[PDB]
Amino acid sequence: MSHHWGYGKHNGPEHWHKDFPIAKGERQSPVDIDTHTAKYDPSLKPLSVSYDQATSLRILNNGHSFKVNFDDSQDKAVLKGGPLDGTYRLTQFHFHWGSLDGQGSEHTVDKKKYAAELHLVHWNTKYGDASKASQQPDGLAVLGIFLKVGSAKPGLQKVVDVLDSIKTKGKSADFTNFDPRGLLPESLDYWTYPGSLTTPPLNETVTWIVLKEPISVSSEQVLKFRKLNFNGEGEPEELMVDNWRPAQPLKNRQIKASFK
Ligand SMILES: NS(=O)(=O)c1ccc(CN(Cc2cccc(OCC(=O)O)c2)S(=O)(=O)c2cccnc2)cc1
Ligand SMILES: NS(=O)(=O)c1ccc(CN(Cc2cccc(OCC(=O)O)c2)S(=O)(=O)c2cccnc2)cc1
Ligand SMILES: [Zn+2]
Repeated sequence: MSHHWGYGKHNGPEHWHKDFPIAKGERQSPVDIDTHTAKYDPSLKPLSVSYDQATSLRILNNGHSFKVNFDDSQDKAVLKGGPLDGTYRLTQFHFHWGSLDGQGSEHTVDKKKYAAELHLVHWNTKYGDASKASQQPDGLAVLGIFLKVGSAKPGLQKVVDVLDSIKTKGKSADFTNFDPRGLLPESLDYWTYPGSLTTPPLNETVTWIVLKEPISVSSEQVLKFRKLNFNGEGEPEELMVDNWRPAQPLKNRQIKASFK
């Protein structure tokens, strides 16, 4: 009720704890991934990203990011294996990005920030709906993918080309027949750890799976992200940039690697 959090000096991550006290919890995300500390875990099962029957629906500017939602009324696009027990259904993806190419990711790798980070958000079907799942310690799984600026990502272009139609907060557009497989890198090598949502309400209910291999996107593609607005239509223009939470304390957690 009456959410006024954001990313600016006056409502940004340093303020969130006053309305969402779990912001100072033991299981917060994102984190810095120390690649030297992370240990290879031979017990991790193979990771299964099964998106061939994904049904995208709409794309929306929610004033924080832009989000593509999926039909998750049946097992159509699911994530299994790796650190996960059972089946997690894809519900939405969104991005976090920066004002400059050297910042924008939420996770960091040996303190390196990437230009942006893609989050593919899934819920554990044992809890029946995403609302219930969002409140369970093993309820959600987010697949995080770094974006670096270099060559264009062809599977991103359809996203880039619709953003002019959802410039301001509250705008949505049809976004059917989008294949999220076009957003993945070649390798599914990953790091995993238990964490949280990276925006309010910051629930500590996420298994994070962060792919090691970034995707390359073009400077032109990420420039289009930076033309979005945080504000609504006929409010003063504030560019939607730097919509990322910085790294939070690791506390008593181990980051596991799927690879040697
Ligand atoms: N959840 S939280 O703990 O992080 C939290 C909750 C409330 C606030 C307070 N703000 C009041 C306000 C009142 C009317 C509209 C608002 O939003 C506008 C906008 O989106 O910019 C914000 S504020 O300091 O006036 C403000 C205005 C504009 C930009 N940053 C901050 C700060 C932090
Ligand atoms: N950056 S991140 O990847 O860590 C991330 C991912 C997802 C979210 C959104 N929440 C969780 C959620 C994930 C999917 C579906 C959900 O619907 C049920 C619900 O209302 O909880 C919930 S949420 O704040 O609970 C929410 C969702 C939709 C509308 N309003 C609230 C925030 C941050
Ligand atoms: Zn996110």
